[PDB]
Amino acid sequence: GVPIGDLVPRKEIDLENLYGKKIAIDALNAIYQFLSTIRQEDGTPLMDSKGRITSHLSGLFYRTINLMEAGIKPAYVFDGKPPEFKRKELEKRREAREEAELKWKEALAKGNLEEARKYAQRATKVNEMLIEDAKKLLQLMGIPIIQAPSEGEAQAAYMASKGDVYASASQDYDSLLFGAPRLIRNLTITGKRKMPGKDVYVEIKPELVVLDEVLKELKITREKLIELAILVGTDYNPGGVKGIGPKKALEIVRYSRDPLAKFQRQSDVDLYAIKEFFLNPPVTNEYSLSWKEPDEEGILKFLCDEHNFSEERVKNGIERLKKAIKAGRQS
Amino acid sequence: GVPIGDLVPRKEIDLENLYGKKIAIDALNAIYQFLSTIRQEDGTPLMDSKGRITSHLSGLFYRTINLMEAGIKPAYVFDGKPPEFKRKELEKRREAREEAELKWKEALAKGNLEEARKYAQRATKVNEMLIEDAKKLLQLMGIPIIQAPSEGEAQAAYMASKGDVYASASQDYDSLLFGAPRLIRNLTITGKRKMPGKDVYVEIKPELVVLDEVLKELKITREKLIELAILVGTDYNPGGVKGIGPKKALEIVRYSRDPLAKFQRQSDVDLYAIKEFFLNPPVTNEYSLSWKEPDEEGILKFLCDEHNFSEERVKNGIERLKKAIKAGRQS
Repeated sequence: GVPIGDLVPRKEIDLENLYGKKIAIDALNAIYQFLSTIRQEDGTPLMDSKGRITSHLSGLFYRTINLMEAGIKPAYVFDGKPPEFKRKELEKRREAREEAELKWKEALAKGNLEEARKYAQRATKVNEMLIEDAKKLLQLMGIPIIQAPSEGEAQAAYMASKGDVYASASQDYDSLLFGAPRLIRNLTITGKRKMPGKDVYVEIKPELVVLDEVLKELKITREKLIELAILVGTDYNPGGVKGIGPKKALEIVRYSRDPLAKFQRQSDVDLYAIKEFFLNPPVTNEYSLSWKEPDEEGILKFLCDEHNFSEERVKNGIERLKKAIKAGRQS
Repeated sequence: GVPIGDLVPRKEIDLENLYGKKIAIDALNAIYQFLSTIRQEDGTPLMDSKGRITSHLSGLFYRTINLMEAGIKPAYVFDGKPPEFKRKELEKRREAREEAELKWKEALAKGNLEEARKYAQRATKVNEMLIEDAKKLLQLMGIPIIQAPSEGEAQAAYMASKGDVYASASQDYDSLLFGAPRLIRNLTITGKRKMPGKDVYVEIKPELVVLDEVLKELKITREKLIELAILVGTDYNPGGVKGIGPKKALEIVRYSRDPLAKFQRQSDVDLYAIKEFFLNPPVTNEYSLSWKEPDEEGILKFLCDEHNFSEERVKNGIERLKKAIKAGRQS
């Protein structure tokens, strides 16, 4: 996402005023919030006996369930073929003999000394397998799992720009750029918000960002909110125009009609291409939200006979979501 | 340096419980936290009319007077030389044709982000500019300078064990490594909580981190605490031994007898040399701490005549300065 965090206004909330609300949750984010938070007391990410990591499974599973126990209903939006926003230069920047596979598979980094999500995200290291166990587990889990044409946050946004949910959920403010009315942050890591942290966002208690208040208290019109964010830098140009920061961009945008204009030559990717994208994102309208329930054996196999989850808790864990899915009254 | 924030426990005192207290502020970390928070409203860093930055001068100035209005009496330890064992001088990091470093100024500090810190907080031989303009301001305003053979926080640690100082101050934890019995954080930015965000390490009120309590809780003891930080990554070994992070490193430390040994292998840039240095630092002590009386107009000369400061704000500042200093100053 984009660093325009210090500029967008926020409210509070408790996981009581999400009672009964449909919420679109961008999965890869949710998966990277767990890869960080769900660790061993011995500081390392949960892994299954044969080595591979397991936290985005131990997360996704107990966390959508405790939400659903709170009464929220979630649907995870899945990325499509990511837009690939950079220059041409080699026609097909294909299989560029650089280190594939042994980048993040053995990504030293989740033993966290840094944030190499930024390794996966350049031209390779298909960690699509991480998402593959996640749509897979979500399906037995019962969960609505919307798939999207281009980037997850935008269909997560569109679903909100057409009454299907009350919000997008991600720790990123990229849905405000694709028009999300609401963006609620802190769902996958809401907790006992009290004395220390990872980096503690002290009220790790959900926050409600509203595109109305973000647009009135900083008086810019939505496609200028894109402009600012392009200049500061998006994941489609990871530094922005050399030297501008949130508030200087807040002006350049703010008054000068058509601000991208002055840069582009001042070196980067062709800044107009990206905007267009945040205005007009590729969006699927074909998705059904809830329909079916948890294949427990199918689950004890994937989580214990396959990933050595304790048979024990996930037996008495599917249970809690069965409490949760099957029981929303009728009406 | 020393990412071990989350382990090291800290009580939250009130600035008001520091009057009468001497505190050795490590100067280059205050230079960098001021060059961080002392922004012009538009975004850009406060600049003198010939383009050069002076956030470091405003902060260095008005903070140490606004520190004395509460009554603490501070002295600013300055760095001496390096050690620098890193990147292998011959090839990487010999200080020869240092690019006149544009991406410290332009792209980096204007640009809101201290990736830039690298090229002076982590090596005093590129933009020295800063600790020389501060050595002037500090001596003309009669606040003590303690030069010191190499590392500033080590010095500020010696000064606190040997009771000349209540405690070191800095945001980095490197003085606990170096022996400092007490550490006080957030001094250089003690401020208005209520304003959504600023920049900080934890959050805007002075907390006190005590080496007694950090060792008692971590059930290890200093030469171990030092082995910890070496695993995680201190500044002379910037990305530690890959894949081991504080919590792991705490155990590794706690269990074994010679942690460096295993990784002194590949992962080499001498894990034993950094050990000695956190135990045996070059500390000086020909220093004299007298808070004298300030160069009334001479001050007014360099900040106003020569650095384009305002008259009556500075004038008020020089007024405040004096009233505040004779009252702490004894013999």
